[PDB]
Amino acid sequence: STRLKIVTIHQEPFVYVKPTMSDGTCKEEFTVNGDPVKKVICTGPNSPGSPRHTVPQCCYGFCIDLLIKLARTMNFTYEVHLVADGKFGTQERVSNKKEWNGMMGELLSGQADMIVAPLTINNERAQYIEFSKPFKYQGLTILVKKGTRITGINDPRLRNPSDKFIYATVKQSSVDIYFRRQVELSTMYRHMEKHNYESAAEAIQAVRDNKLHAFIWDSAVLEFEASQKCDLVTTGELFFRSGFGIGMRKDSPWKQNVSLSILKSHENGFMEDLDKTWVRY
Amino acid sequence: NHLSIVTLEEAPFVIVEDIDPTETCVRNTVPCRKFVKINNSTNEGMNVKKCCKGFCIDILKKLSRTVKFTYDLYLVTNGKHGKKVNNVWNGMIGEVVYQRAVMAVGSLTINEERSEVVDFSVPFVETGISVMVSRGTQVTGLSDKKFQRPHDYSPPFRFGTVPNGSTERNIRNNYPYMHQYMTRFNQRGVEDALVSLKTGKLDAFIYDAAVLNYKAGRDEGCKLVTIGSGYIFATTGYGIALQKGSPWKRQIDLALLQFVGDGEMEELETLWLTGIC
Ligand SMILES: N[C@@H](CCC(=O)O)C(=O)O
Repeated sequence: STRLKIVTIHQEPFVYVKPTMSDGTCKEEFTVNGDPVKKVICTGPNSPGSPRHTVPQCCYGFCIDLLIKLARTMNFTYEVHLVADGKFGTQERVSNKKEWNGMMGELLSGQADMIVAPLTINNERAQYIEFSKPFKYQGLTILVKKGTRITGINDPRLRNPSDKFIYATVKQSSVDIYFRRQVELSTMYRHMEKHNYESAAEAIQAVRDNKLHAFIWDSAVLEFEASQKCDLVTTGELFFRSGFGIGMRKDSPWKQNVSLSILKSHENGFMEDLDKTWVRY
Repeated sequence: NHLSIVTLEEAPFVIVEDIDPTETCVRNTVPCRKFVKINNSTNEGMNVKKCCKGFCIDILKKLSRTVKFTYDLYLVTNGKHGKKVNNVWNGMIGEVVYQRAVMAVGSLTINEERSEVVDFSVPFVETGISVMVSRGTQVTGLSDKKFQRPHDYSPPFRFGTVPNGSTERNIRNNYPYMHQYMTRFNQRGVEDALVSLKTGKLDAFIYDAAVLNYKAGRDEGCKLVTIGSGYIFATTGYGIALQKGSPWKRQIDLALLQFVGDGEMEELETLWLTGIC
């Protein structure tokens, strides 16, 4: 018998991460619709190449609510931790050996039993792990400072780039994988490889700060940010489509029931309620 | 390595045509057979050679090349997509459950009750439940009071679906009063329903999102639209249905994800699913 080790990642509005209070508990708060926010204690590190000091923290959001629902449905207990290197996960050459980093590496090494995060389903990862059916259907878009005018993914300041207009995504992410694998995107990939950010929050802040002119990322995140911060807009629009899934090892005994529960939640309105609570208000 | 595969006509995902009276399928089409009865006083019938094309047929061609299999494609005759009737699945789902087909390809919606009896590939077309109306009809969604409490309005709103598929199953489970109200407006098929909307005999048609988005894109005059700027309730996808424990699922899943990631899928969407509107 064992508690599930759940790994997640900071990524608003799917996973908020906040300090505990002095006594080690999470502050009581309420949603926009008046209901209490469910929070869980999640351990993780508070700069690349430095030692990582793990401390208890508070986690909540769309994905944490989804976790609580799966746990109650399928009757498992769990402990949540934040991925130690802060990355979603890619497979990089080391040497002809390869390794996965990020949440993918923690799941494959046994440090995690389940990835519950806005984790994009793609061919590269599905070779190594099991994904559920998608709990969110979305795609990629482009975030810019209000007033910046670019048409989209085919705009010549992206396709014929210079140092005059800088764009980027998140290191060791599915967007990084996407641009690296499609030869037709190699001009964009070589430009971004010089400017990619360690996390989405840092990249978004860099757009607000006019140090990054366009950020290419998940539309589910970017449209939420633009709904909250009026100096930011997305520019259009879904140029690639993908979904987020729960990640498990291929020999997981939970994998069938997790997918059935995802499907039931789309069908009975639970997933829309989460959209209403965390995403679309 | 030679696989029985079942499908069902639903443009533009599967489109069925007569064979050249050459008996050869040409162009972008693949052979598909249909069992046609001789009469209604015998179980005898004939296989009729037809030709099949469409978004899903293009997917099957790519999977056959990539995963490396050949197939004999046939059109389902016992039901349509799949419904559980007295605890027995019919339609494409039933053909897979009862091991007459190795896989089912078409406009086949992934839902929880089907996933209990077949394995589904990853979704390769996003879909759900949408609502088609005449442009400017004010309906918030499925949760609109005009749908949920229809006799609160005088005269009441007239809306329906095509019974026996995933959309009617969802409504029956979620909105019991709406479901029993709307069966009076059951439509025999998508073409009948669009004619009913255009002539004012129906106010809304509730149906598969991907098919309605396709029809709205090609509506003469762009008068019929889906509500909420193409809003989808109960997001899901079409999926390839396989027997539970199928040894083909892993490869088929990896191949579909490869087509999505390398651009092959958006090519088929441009080729088959674009519309002027
Ligand atoms: N795609 C649906 C059919 C149409 C519908 O009910 O919306 C299914 O697989 O049942």
